[PDB]
Amino acid sequence: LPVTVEKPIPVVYDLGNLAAFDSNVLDKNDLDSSNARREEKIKSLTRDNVQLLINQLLSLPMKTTTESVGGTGGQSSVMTLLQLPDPTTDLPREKPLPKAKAMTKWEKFAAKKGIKPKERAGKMIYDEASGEWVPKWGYKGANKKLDDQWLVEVIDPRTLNRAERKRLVKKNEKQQRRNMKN
Amino acid sequence: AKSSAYSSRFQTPFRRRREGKTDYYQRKRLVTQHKAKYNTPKYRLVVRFTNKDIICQIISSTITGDVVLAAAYSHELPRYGITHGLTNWAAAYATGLLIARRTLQKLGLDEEAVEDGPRPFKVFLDIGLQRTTTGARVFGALKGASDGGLYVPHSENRFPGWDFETEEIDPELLRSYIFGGHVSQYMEELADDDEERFSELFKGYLADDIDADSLEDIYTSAHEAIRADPAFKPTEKKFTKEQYAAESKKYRQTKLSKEERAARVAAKIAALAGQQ
Amino acid sequence: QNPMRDLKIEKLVLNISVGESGDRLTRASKVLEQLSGQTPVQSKARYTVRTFGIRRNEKIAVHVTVRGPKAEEILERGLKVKEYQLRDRNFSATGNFGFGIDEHIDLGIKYDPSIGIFGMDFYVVMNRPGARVTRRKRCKGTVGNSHKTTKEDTVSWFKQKYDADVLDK
Amino acid sequence: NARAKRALVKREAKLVENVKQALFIPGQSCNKNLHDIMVDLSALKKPDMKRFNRKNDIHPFEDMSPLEFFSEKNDCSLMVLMTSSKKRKNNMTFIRTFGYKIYDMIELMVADNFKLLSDFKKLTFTVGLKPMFTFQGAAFDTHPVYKQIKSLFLDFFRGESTDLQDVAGLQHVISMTIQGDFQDGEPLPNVLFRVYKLKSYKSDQGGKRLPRIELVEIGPRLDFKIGRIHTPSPDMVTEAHKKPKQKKNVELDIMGDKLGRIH
Amino acid sequence: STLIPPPSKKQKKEAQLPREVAIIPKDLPNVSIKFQALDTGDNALRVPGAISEKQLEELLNQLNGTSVPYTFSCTIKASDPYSSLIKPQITLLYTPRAVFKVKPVTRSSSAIAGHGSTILCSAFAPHTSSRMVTGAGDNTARIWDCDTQTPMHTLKGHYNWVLCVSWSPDGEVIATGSMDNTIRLWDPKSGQCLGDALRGHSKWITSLSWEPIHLVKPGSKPRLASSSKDGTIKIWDTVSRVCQYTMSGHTNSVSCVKWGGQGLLYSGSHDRTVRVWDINSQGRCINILKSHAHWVNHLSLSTDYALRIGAFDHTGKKPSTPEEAQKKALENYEKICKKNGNSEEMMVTASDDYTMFLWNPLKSTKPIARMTGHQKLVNHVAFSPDGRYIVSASFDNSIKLWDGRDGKFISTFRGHVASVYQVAWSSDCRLLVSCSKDTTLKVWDVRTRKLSVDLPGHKDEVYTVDWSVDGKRVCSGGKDKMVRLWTH
RNA sequence: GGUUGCGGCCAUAUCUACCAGAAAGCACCGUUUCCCGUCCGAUCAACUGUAGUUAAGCUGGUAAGAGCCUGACCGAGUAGUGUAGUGGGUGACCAUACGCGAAACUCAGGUGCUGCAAUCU
RNA sequence: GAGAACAGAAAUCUCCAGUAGAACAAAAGGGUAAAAGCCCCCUUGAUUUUGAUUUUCAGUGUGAAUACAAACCAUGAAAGU
Repeated sequence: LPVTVEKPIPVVYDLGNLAAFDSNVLDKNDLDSSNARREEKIKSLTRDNVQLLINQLLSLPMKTTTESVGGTGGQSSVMTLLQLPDPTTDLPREKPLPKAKAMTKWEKFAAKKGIKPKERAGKMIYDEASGEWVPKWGYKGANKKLDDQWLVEVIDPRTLNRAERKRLVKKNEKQQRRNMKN
Repeated sequence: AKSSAYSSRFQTPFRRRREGKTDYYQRKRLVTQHKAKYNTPKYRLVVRFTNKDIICQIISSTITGDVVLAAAYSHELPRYGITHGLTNWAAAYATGLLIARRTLQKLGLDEEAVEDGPRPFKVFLDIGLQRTTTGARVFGALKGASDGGLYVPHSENRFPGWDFETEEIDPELLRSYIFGGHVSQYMEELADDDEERFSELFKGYLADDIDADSLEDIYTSAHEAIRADPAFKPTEKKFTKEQYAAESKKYRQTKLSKEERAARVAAKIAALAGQQ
Repeated sequence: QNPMRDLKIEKLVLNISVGESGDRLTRASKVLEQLSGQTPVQSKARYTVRTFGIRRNEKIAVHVTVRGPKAEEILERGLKVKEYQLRDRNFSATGNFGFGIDEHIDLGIKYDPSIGIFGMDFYVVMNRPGARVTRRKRCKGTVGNSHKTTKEDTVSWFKQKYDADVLDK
Repeated sequence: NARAKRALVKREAKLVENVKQALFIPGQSCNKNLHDIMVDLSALKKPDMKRFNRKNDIHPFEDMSPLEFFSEKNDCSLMVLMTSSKKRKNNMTFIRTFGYKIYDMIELMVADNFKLLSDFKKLTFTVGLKPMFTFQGAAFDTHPVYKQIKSLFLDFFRGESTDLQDVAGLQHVISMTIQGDFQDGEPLPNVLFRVYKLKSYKSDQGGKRLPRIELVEIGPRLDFKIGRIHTPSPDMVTEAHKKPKQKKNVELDIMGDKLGRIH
Repeated sequence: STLIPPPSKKQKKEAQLPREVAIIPKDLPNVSIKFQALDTGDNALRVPGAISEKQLEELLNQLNGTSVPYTFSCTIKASDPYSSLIKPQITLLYTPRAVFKVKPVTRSSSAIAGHGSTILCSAFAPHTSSRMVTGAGDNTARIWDCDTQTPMHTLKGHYNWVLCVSWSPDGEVIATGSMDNTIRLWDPKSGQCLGDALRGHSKWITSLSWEPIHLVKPGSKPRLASSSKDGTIKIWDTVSRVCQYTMSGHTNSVSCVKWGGQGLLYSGSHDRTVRVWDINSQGRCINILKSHAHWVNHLSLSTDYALRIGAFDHTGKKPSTPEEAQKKALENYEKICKKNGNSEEMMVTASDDYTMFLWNPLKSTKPIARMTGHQKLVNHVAFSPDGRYIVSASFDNSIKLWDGRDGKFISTFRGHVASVYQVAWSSDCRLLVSCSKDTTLKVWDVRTRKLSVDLPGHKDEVYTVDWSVDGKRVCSGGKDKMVRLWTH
């Protein structure tokens, strides 16, 4: 029913990982294995550790949104949640940092001649005859209009159009490897 | 004809899946909800239908296996004045409305949370193994605690009276199923035509002299009666537990001891080996 | 002792396997349409055979399944042409069974020279009450052995009514 | 064509890394009693936990190589092996890795004064919450064994990282103590490992705010004996401690407002 | 979307320090304290330790010897009610609670289908919140079973827009003002056109008010006040359904009407003028008010929320005898009537001269305060349910707050984006709903001067909101033809 | 004690072969107007608890069944290998030592326990 | 495996079963089963918006890419994904 508990050593808080560090003297025979009077020596220290922890936790600022129904990625307005600091204790990172960078031999050519990158706007070209849009590749692509239309105007020609793309598709695939090497 | 090598190789599934009762795959989403946003305790509203009974429970999530915050039964309804059609559409609303008023009372917002405080309450809904069909009476349980005030977030598609070609809901047809008017309609559909099946069905209403227009008055009267008293009086528990114990033990077949089966082993080779 | 566990009919399987797709296939559905009343269902070709001249996914057979007494109505009029007589094999070990005839017009049906002549596959499945436990979604279980069916119960039941015969044992 | 790709993206290295995966493995020398310690230890690591069905003859301080042959498959950085013997009884071998390469290991023999969760006066618990962490003793911070043990269970139990937290999730706490003080030369003592679930009390001297917290044992009551230790190379340590790296006279005010200080 | 600028690299290190347990340690200084009731009385000079208020409440409740819990306020410049003691003898300012809490509305029920037109007005029954009538752009009205969220008696009979409705404050009769000329009275249980429509206004109905419970004799139904756009005001009977008189006072259309507390009537009209009318002079004008420079919209009275409810509390328990109801409505009015031991009900006028005037029409013809500050015109002004705070709603997307005593400015509930249409109070005088031209509703703590929770959910503009007398549920009406019940 | 739901561990929980199972609760079973859904009220939906049935499910029991689990010095400190001696040996590999360090094999026993809530002679 | 006329080694239809010799986008130590397999239902994707890497001659409060995150979007009754 009293609340505030002192200790001989100022207990370090790490609130980011929700941590508590008593550094006081651990008496040996109080922690004897065959000692029946053990659990209270465990628990009374522990609940005095915990009570001090929440007092720092309740000494924090908190969030109060005013949103409502269908709060998609947030709290309710009746929720009021603890603004935490960063985990200061530096834990071992699992995996090394992934920096897989190269110049890819295009960017070099983009470096010399300053070809700026394009807008990346959209897939849809405008067609004439018909007046529709009918985007470039993905469905009824502007590429494969030649192989599907019904005449030629001067050995099949349409499979040649399939073949020359299979050069140029695989030329991506050939230029894929050499930048994967270097 | 199955080999003994296969008798070592097969993997037994979980008993709760070997019984046709629980999908863990569905339950798996109900454990790992977000959870990288926050640590907010997840509450599960479990609704089950056997024949002739309705079970609805708010169930927590516990490593011990679960803790149930509250329970509501269809046989609690004659305490509140419903005698027939215990498994209909309407009792599910009556069940759903019940448990919310009941659980608010033990919650006690009317009648640790520091820094405001009141904190309205949400439970998410267990489906169970029931098919998700619109107008089904399982979602009638969803309708009750919603009107009871439990914020189970949902949408209105599976509610009855949901139009297909347009995203419209009929509150007027919804009102009839809550008060069970379609039953009392089909009471009157069977009273005038084919009394012989109508002799069979509705016989308790024929026993109690209960007609169609009274049925709509039954529930609506009984609703605020639930809202008066949801407070879960449990049974008087006749024939206390040992009386239930020993009577079942008069029908309880036991294993045999090894000292008996050795006499049963020795009974064979004297009989089935020593020339009859 | 059968307090509930008598031996009613599950359903009649009506089936017509047409090796091709086309008017010979569609009329065979129209044969099933004017017979069963319901719309039948078409089995696709499972793989490529080509010895029948057929390839995969060819919508090969049409068939339809009728339950209830409505099945039993149709079930009699084939046995009419089958003259209330079925033979030995003609029976599963489970007790499920069937037969077939050509000339679908032998029972009811007018000739209709624009529809042609097909033959049908007749098949009847049998059950006792309680089979839902092997059929229901929740709490799906397995029927006990004494509750299961044999050929032996099936034959004794089948001679009994429909006035039927064993036709070589 | 594309389903597996997301799994490969889950196996990608990443700036903000995921919650690390624990892996529980029964070894060859396994019995019933060690098996049920696993399950009552699993409860804190729900959900991210996997088991086997097989006895697995792996001698970790003999050879480490099949462990990655598991770890690279199941994408589990943390691995737990089950082993009990005459010399090293009840040894629950713990492994931290680094990029499916063994960062370090630790032998942990368990004493026989243990309790399972059924042994406790049974209370509640909510599955999959972040606990709180209490380390009683300076020797966690100083001694290199216990620094590594502090380096272990912080990186074992904490689960999700957050900036924001509900009050309602704060149900339980994990307490770890070294068994009394010792000296460099006195034997490394055992691990006093207890777990409580909290209980609020409106205590009326903290006023409107502060409650009184009186714990109850929930367990599992456990005591670890230290065996031997494999350690990482210092070059590996630097790799496992690195920031992703991701302004003078320049300040943002409130409302953005990139300012320029003159001097 | 737009974002808050992030905390700094400097600021991230600041939060890492352990800090600031509010120990209130001993806490032993001792400073003297003076109590003061906020109506008139100052009562003495005592000095305890730095304590919580629950002790302080039980300190004051023995001083009078009550067994009545109070709200405490202090440091009044800047109005800041150990909680105060960290801010710096000390004068404590106390005031009753009317102990009840209404929980803030966060979620909703479903949206309710119904009539295929816009929604014009709505009102709860005072005796229960499960019943609530709505006024529609259709020719018909609608009563809702709010528990089931279903229609109860789709209510046919008018043939123009049902503009304004009201509930008889005992719980018997429903008025329905219509856009043609017509008023029909209604029964909630039967849903039947109770006799012929009350006919006799020549333009459309503007506002309907009831004669209050504590004035009607036991054994008699209350009468009705009617204000219509032709400038006529007719006091109808319900029993014989024949009006008693017209009054030809105002020149233009009459905006709004309220029945007074001391048997009076109050009429804002489009003549830039408010008249005071008396029933006991057989409908005769007694005082004329001339302050506004543009015409008057939505007058209100101090004790009207008591005058609206008619002898129900928030529990809504039904009284038995009409004399008991004559006591109870008198009781509830007297609890709000004589704050200063004085039957001085107060009136505030609102108009499009961006101005409100504070009135005590019985005591004088001079306005007390000239409320000022809005940029676009005010629309909707209502007192607090304890008759203590006056709120002001306007078209300048802002909701200002005023005193009820001297007309002193308090603050402004900024946060609305479009023009605020109307507001309504919670019963325990804490919360405040408001509908605006934008889709959302916004609920406001009067105590902390802040948005509690913004709630979206409609599809279009919102014309009508209303709060339930028990403090449980909230109905809403707008153009998008759906009814939405909002609750905690 | 039986039962029922939600479960935990997930074979001591299975599989196979028989038999038993008051009470209650399940189940099978009654139906096709509405809501819903099928080639088909078989399934799923709704309805009824009425007309019936414990026959299956299920719950126990039985079988030197199959499998499976624990304890033991069961191998066994064995195999193996660490380390230690200007050991022996043409090689391949073998005596002394002190460190780890196993299994198959044998014996002893088995055949789901448990969490929450509610209910039945 | 036991079955059903035409119908045969192979056409479709019933029952028993395969711990799966389901096809698993992969290749695998391993596992998904009311599936990551089969079928049906509903729908964009190359969206916007600012702190890290770049490149600019109207250095162009970014002008765009690119990196990140947030708002959104799709579906599901929902948990969620």
